[PDB]
Amino acid sequence: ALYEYQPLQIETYGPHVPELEMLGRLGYLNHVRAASPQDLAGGYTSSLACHRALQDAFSGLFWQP
Amino acid sequence: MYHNSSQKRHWTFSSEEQLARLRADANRKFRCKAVANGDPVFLEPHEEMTLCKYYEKRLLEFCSVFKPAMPRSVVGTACMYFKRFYLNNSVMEYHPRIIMLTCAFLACKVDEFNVSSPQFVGNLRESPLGQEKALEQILEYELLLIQQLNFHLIVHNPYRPFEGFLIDLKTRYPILENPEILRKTADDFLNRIALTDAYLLYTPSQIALTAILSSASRAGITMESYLSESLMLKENRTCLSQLLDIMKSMRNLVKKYEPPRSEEVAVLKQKLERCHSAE
Amino acid sequence: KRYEKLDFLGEGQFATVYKARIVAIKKKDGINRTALREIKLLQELSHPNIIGLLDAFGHKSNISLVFDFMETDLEVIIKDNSLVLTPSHIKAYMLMTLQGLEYLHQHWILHRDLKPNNLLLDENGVLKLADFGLAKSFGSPNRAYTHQVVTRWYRAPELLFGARMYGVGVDMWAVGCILAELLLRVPFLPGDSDLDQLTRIFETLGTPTEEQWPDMCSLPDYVTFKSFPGIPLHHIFSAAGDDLLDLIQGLFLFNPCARITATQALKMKYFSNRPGPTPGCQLPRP
Ligand SMILES: CC(C)c1cnn2c(NCc3ccccc3)cc(N[C@H]3CCCNC3)nc12
Repeated sequence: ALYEYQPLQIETYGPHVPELEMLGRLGYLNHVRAASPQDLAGGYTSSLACHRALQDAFSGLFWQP
Repeated sequence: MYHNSSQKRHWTFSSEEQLARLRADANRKFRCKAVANGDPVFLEPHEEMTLCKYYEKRLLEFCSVFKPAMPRSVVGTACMYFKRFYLNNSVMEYHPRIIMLTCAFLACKVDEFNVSSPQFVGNLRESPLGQEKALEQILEYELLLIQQLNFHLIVHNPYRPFEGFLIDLKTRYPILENPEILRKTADDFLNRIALTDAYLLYTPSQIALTAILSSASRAGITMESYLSESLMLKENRTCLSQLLDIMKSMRNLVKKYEPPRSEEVAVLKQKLERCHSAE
Repeated sequence: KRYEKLDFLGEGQFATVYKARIVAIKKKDGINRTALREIKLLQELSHPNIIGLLDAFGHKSNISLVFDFMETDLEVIIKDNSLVLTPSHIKAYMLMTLQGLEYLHQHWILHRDLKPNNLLLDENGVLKLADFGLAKSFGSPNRAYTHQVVTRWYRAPELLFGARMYGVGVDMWAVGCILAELLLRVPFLPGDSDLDQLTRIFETLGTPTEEQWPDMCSLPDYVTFKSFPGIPLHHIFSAAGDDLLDLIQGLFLFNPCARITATQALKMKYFSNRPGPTPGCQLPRP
């Protein structure tokens, strides 16, 4: 009787969204405004905004009513 | 998230025919209620549609000059509220001039755009007694509007998907140099798309992508490779065909849209006023 | 209406709650903004560890929200001196809390009011996050936040220093405070004011430095504090194993960015270690 992590399975009906940590490596973060030192101090990073924008762009792009 | 949102499950419809059926059913039940309560006074569904388009323009005008500036998401949510309300309700029962203000009020609350009621009603171009009366009507209709929306308040607008698509084009599509050139024109097309029933017929991502691709086609830039390669629609060719015909249908909807005419709006407004005198 | 009033469950800041047929009904500005926030957020969310909004109705300017009926909450469990909280029970509570929080965070929503009384439990032992009257969406730069969120005993230092932009770190720090409460059976940092809360945090965990919290001084209400060393974690939670201490440290990292997310916390070896989390039907009830 143990626990094993399994990621959440939610169909976005759209293209694959790159992982949050990889956005810097893949060059996405060059097209969003960087988080200010106050934002970083509070824990807000530009990667959050970029990831949410990408997810909303790709959400349900292929889905049919 | 849109992909598990109430908008996708309950407020995206199969075709314009289903929308017309819902609106005609609204007209029919209003007629039945009116005749059972106790004729050229009634308007046909097409007249109701003309009035609804005119008052959606009026709601956009109200939200554009609203101080303090409403975030564009609030305006989109309010316009979506108006469309959804008049899918299943007749302008003859609930006046669009007040329902649109209730839509703006509820959208301001829902989208966490903190404005006090005195400020909201001071935005209205009315006398102070007129402003207070309008506030009373808005308070009367707030719960009615929420009930008619089936308590589905979060509205997914196409603008954040538009920004995400712009980020993706800037990153993974070097062939398109400076995707920001596509912004304003796509924005324009987006607005035109907002006038039709597409917001009830397609996903916000599809709407944003259609606007971007129409902007690209207007400039001669072709990015079929974006969908083919960058979006990796290679294993599922039918998915690419489905996407392309969805955009084609959006463009057709924008093509066939005709704005309401001022004289026709005036006569239909007079008819609506007579309808609201009684019943 | 289709519900019949059964009991009186309590009185709140913005509404009173009754039992009904089993459901719980929560009854010039217009409709109350807290009720609208709850409605709009819980309509778009569907997860076993998030409170379910079954219905919503009202009359004129008053509004009632119908949720599922919750047996108890974590505050009663913690305060019940007759309940032995085994490591497995603690792991189960943290696991359900973190799964609900993970689902909430993927949908870009912060609870911002995490505390043991907001973690409700049903008769089946399913922990659900409730009281979304302070919950808000995050991940958009043009979204003004309030730093005076979260109860003080569970408020994160970035909030206590006045962060108006934050992420999942607020919920994670509240989760760490809840874990400490479950381990010690008393509030971890029961400050009497904002300054006292910060002082207690720094006396117990050590005053953070520029290395631990790179942009500490950039926060609007940054109070320059004395450099206390802080009690070692194994001294505070004497019965906490190394994996649990690692989880606590990750949850209590002063840097919100380095502070572990719900997914990262779920991936920690503590949850996959022996013993496993107790099933819901075996969780202690008051
Ligand atoms: C989701 C909400 C509506 C809900 C669901 N169940 N439930 C219960 N059930 C019983 C109980 C008793 C003690 C501790 C936990 C639960 C009580 C209650 N009381 C409110 C009163 C106002 C201040 N906050 C708490 N709210 C609820």
